[PDB]
This record gives sequence, C-alpha cells and structure tokens, in this order.
Amino acid sequence: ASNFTQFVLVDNGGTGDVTVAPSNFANGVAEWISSNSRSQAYKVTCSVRQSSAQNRKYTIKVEVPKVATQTVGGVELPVAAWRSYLNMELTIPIFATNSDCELIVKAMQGLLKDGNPIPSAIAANSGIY
Amino acid sequence: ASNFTQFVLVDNGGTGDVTVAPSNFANGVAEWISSNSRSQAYKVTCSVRQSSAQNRKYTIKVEVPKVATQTVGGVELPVAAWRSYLNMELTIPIFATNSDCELIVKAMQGLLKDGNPIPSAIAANSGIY
Amino acid sequence: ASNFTQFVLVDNGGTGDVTVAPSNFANGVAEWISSNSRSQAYKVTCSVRQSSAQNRKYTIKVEVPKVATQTVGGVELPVAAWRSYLNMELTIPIFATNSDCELIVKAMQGLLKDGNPIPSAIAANSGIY
Amino acid sequence: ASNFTQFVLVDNGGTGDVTVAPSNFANGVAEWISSNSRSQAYKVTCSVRQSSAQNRKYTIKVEVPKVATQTVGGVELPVAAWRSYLNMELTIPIFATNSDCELIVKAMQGLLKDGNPIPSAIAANSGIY
Amino acid sequence: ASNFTQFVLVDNGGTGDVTVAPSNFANGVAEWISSNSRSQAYKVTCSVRQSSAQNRKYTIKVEVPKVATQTVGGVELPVAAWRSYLNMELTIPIFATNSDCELIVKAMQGLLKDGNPIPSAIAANSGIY
Amino acid sequence: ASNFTQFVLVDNGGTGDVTVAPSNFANGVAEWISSNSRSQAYKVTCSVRQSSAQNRKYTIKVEVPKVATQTVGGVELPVAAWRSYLNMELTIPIFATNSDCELIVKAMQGLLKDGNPIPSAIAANSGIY
RNA sequence: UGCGGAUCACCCA
RNA sequence: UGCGGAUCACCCA
RNA sequence: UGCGGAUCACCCA
RNA sequence: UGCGGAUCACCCA
Repeated sequence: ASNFTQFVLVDNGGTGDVTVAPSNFANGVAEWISSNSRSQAYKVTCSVRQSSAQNRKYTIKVEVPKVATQTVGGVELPVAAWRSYLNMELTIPIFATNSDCELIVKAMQGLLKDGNPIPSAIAANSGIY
Repeated sequence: ASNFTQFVLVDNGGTGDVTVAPSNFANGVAEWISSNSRSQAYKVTCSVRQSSAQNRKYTIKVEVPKVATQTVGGVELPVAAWRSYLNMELTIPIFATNSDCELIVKAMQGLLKDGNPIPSAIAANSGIY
Repeated sequence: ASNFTQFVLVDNGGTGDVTVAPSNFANGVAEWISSNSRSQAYKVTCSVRQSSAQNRKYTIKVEVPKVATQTVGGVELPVAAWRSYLNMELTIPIFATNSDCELIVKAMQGLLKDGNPIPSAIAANSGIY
Repeated sequence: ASNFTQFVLVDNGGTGDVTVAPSNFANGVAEWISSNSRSQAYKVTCSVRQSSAQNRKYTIKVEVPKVATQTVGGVELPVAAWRSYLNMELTIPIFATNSDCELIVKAMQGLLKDGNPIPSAIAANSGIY
Repeated sequence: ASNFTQFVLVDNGGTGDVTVAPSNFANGVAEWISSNSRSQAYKVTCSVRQSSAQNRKYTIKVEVPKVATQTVGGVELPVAAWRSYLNMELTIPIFATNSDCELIVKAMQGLLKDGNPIPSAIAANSGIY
Repeated sequence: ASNFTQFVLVDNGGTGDVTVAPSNFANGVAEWISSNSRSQAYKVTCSVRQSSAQNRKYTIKVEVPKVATQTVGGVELPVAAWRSYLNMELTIPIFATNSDCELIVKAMQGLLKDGNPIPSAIAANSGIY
C-alpha cells in the first residue's frame, strides 16, 4: 500500500475526465497535477502537521484552471486565463479515533453532495437565501 | 428558489443520519446546526463576498464533534479535545460562468470521494506515504 | 525490494498482537502507527542522514501507550502520564560494510533479549542492583 | 538476585559469541565490557534517573568496535579502527505498571527482530522506502 | 505509487550490476546510495525547483567511486581512491507539455547512446577530433 | 579517424529523427547543430580541459527547441517559442583508465534508461515522490 | 526541548 | 487567532 | 550568468 | 565551491 496514487479529480462519466497523478513529495507536501504543461495544469497539494501538543492539521489545496492559448510577442503559448483556488485546513484533535475521523470525511462529502445548499449556491453564482 | 433549507450532512443510509437545519442568518452568514447542545453539535456556516476586484470568495466552516466515549448532553472539557474544525475558502475569479462553477464543484466532490487519497488518509489518522 | 511495509511491533503469539502500518513519509521520515487514535497509538519513526563526514546516523523514535486502566477512544490527560518515549540514535562510521552493520544489529537484539539485565530491569520498574 | 549479571551481547550460535560482563557501577552508571583490552572492548552502560516529578528515564549506551592492530612509533598496539555508538533514552511515566513496562520491552524486541523494516535497512546500508 | 525506488545505475549483464537504493529525501533532495561501505558507495541525488517565473530546474548529481583499500599504520579501511563527479542541470519552461518533456529525455538518451561522439570520447580519455 | 561527425540526437523510429551535424570547432569547443533555420535548431556543444592538476573536466551542453512561427506586423519568421537547456559537467581524475571511464559512461546511460526514477520524473513534469 | 554534533556518561543551541 | 489578501506551500494585521 | 575550481547540494568572479 | 539565476560557452555570491 501507499495512498499516494492517482485519482479522478473531475468526473465527467469516463469522457473528458480530469485525472490527477502523483508528481512531487518534496518538503512534506504531497503534490498531484494533471497531464498538461505546468502552466495549464490542475494542481492538488496535501500536507499534515502536528500543529500543537494535542492537534494535527491537514492543509489541502486545489487549483482549477481556465485553459487558454495566448499570443505573447507574436508567439502562441499554452497558458491559464485565470485559476480558481480552494484552500482548506482541517484541525483534528489527537484524541479522535479512526471512527471519529470517518465521521469528518462523511460530513465533507455530504456538505458538497449534489442538490445540497452550498454546492447549489456555488454552481449558480449566488449566496445562501 | 430559496436554498437555505435543512440537509443531510452525515449520511449513514437512513439509520443514524445527521441532519443539519438552518439556525442563524446574522450578517449574511448562514448557519446550520444539528439537534444537540452547541458544544456537541455539527455546525456549518457559509458566506460569499467580493474579496477583491477580480475575485469572489466563499468561506465555508464546518465543526464536527468527537463521538467516541462522548456523554450526550454532558460537559466535556477542554473544548479543543472534543471538536474538529474544517476551514474552506474558495476563490472564484469574476469571469467564471455557471459552467465554470459547476466544474469547480465537481473537482471538490472528486477530491473527497471514497477511495481517493485525501479522504482515505484523513479517515486512517494518516498522511501521505 | 521496498522495505516500508507493515510489521508486528508487539508480538503476543498471534492473539493480541499489535501491528504497526505505514502512515507517513513526509521529509524522508518514515512513520508507522497502530490502528488507534493518535493519542493512544503505538508510533515508530525512522530516518537516516550523514551526520558528519565520518558518520551516518539512524534516528529511531518509538511511542508506547500506557494500557492499564485505559479507556479506548477516550480523552486522557495529561498526555505525559499516558505515554512512554523511546529515543534511539545509531551512529555508524562510513567504513562499516554490510557485515559490520549486521553485527551491530545482532548487538542490539542481544541487548534486548528476554532474560538479559536491561530488559528485565525495565520490565520490573527497576534499575541495576 | 541481582540483575547485574553477564549476558551475551552478540550471539553467533555459541562460536565467536561476544559476551559482556559487569565491570563498574561507580556514579550510578552500570557498566559491562567484553574480555578485551579497554581499547578494543565492547561496552554497555545503563543508568536510571527520576527525570521529573512524574517521569523516570533510562539511558542506555552500546559501543561496537572494529578491532585492529596499529603500529604507533614502530610498535604494535591493540586498538579500534573505529566504533559504532548506540544511544537510547527511554522515558516512562511513574504511572506505568509492571505490565505496562513489559509492553515497552516487547515493542523494542519486535522493532529489532530479524526481517522487519528497521533492522533490514540498517543491515543493508540503506534507508526506508 | 512512488518513483523514489531502487534502480540499476550500472548494468553489467546480470551480475556485476551496481544497484543504487533510496537513502534520504530531506529538504527536497532525493538521495540514492549503493550498498556496503558508504565510503566506497555510488551516490545519486536529484532535486527540482522553480528557478524563475517560467522555469523549473532539475539538479542531478552522480558519483562514481574507484574502490580501494587504504592502509595507514597497519590499519586498513575500505575507501575510494578517488571519485568521478557528474553534475547536470536541466531547465524546462512551464509551457512544456508531457510530449515536449519526453523529447527532452530522448535527446538526453541519444546524446549518450553507445557509438555517438560524446560517450566515445569520454570512454577513451579523449576529446573531440 | 574523427569523432566530430554527424549523429542522431533524438531517435524517433526511422523518420522524425533529429540529426545534429558538426558546425564549428573554435577554441576547443565542438559544436553540433541540426539542419534548417538556425533559430529553430537543436544545439550540442562539448569541450574538455585540465581543470586542476589531477582532474580533466568535460563540459557538455544541449538545447532542445520548441519550434514555432512568430508573426509581427504580418511578417512571419521561424523561431523557437522557448528552449530547454541541458548543462552537464563531468570531472574525471587522471588516474582513471579506459576501463574506469567505460564504467562512468555506463553509469550515465543507466541513470537515464527508460523506466528509471530520473528520466520518468522529467518525462512527466514531476519530481521525486 | 533539538529527527543538533562527537573521539561517546561529553559538547552546542 | 482574522468569516484579512493573493498572481496561491506566499503576504498582512 | 562563467566552456570558473572542488575533497562535490560547497566555494569563487 | 552554490541542490545560485539566465534569453545559455554568459552573469551573480
């Protein structure tokens, strides 16, 4: 085993699926990027740290690019029109058991499930009301 | 088309499900809490704002209780030993269309799907290896 | 020929054995933990480095939980009253061959074998007399 | 009884076994050395100390020599090409019972058992991977 | 998945092969060492970094030792009579796709294929003529 | 005899092959360029020198271009969108025989063989992990 | 306290 | 610590 | 940045 | 000497 495996970041039913693969582990930061030039790649980074005597903190980062082709100095280059950045920090007490942590994962999955308040608002460019 | 309604945060397949219901809306910050004491409740807050000229930023906070050896309705100190904190900040450039935002949501769902690296590590009290 | 695999740390003869499994690899420091909450888990970390021009140094750390009167999955404070810490540092001159290193390992196994002075004293809450 | 007895440090099946014997107890440090000149001897030292109000700390040291014969000033002397040094510190809480301490000993024996990750890496001059 | 694994550095048929194994990955620098005496070992290190806004730079190092036995005063140690030092730096713009990178690799493998100008000169203590 | 000849730098089956040819050998620096527009050409240079009393040092350079067409004001020129820069230095003591040099070459060819750690990382825009 | 160092019951921060 | 900011493993209070 | 040096992740202009 | 930078046989400490 090694959980540092590749996974499907954006699922579009097998056709046009954004897949992300292990690309770096330097400095304790696990990194994943899609098969693109470094300038147009989806990027995911993860790191864990004992943030205190009784706490552990996960720091996760996701970068979603809007791929474009730009003409700089009369030449064509693969670039990113802009990027969207997700930054999350999860602080878990050292007292949390394996079942306690599964409860945290389930909460995050239910938070972002299709049809629920938050993903509905984000997908429509609105707030909660 | 109001989206501030109750939803299932922790789905255990109908039996043992955790439901979170609207509980506050002070200052545009929508809040949802489970039916517990606030020291043991599941909490979710969400707010959107124009962080700058080029971006909008969603701030989602989630609080999850440590359930193992928990005494329902009891006083458990210190507070930090019994709660986990999730802090999410999504930055979306003002040029993102509904389609772009939908993709960004799929990426978040993909990052947390069962079997993937990040959720598997969190659930096993691990990092990447 | 990968050696970062799970192993039996505490052998009780098949029944009641404690298994430690790979859990982290941030910064070359390999980590193994038992299936518990991190406050009650068995932990093992290991790293090697060129401490100086003439030597290499292995740093092995082991954390063992106090099990008597322990409440599985519970919050036990203070942390120092419930854990034992083992700190090992092995310095091997760069001239040591595989044979030399094997002898050094046998010496460590010999020092801790059942019936010998050091382990017998540790197990009886004693010193030398 | 008196656990200050001689033991077999390096076991080679009865032939070429490095045996170590009680040689000193001055200043609370128990010492053992093999039957060699003090310059080529295997050395083991052990001491216990109440390192705090609620902690006890064992300090163990093992020295494995690479015996050689050197010619200084035209004369032959028994000496050590180089030495390997093992330094360990075990901190145990005063609350650990006799059964709790046996668990610590078992962990150290299982840590160094033939075929496991750590002794495998050390014996082959590599790291964990 | 992991690429910080053991690999054959020098291929001499089936036996006589020099194999290098992971030894350390501290501060973004991956290190590989061959077995036995560190003093006579082959060394391979690798690191990547963002050298500028548009460039990522690989820094690869290889050390080939000339195995020998030193003798001073009658004491003999395994050493390296001398070492050959390979030092390479590879700069690749961030607009390079996985296809462009594969070509850069083919170029490196071709520059050193048996029979070509450069490896021939090196193999014969020669230069170009 | 001469080793300042034409050779295949990038091998793509039988056709698509990049061939580099001698172009200049001024001041102890041998240079090889691929055919057509110098602006989109592959470049390879090589030089040797006595860097110190006991060492001779090779300095090899390779340039991989990203063929493109520039357009400014309507005039179009063949250019290189960008270039990948390989820079290597190989130091070899004067005591190295033709046999020792052949090993150094095998080590270089092995470091870059398909499948091994380093060429794989480079080919996938990755680092070590 | 140090996954700081050593010629190893000493030295350093 | 911030429901502070970013060009996103960095910056600010 | 050096077709600058090394005992090779350091040092020099 | 740099796991220092480059538009790459140059430039920096």
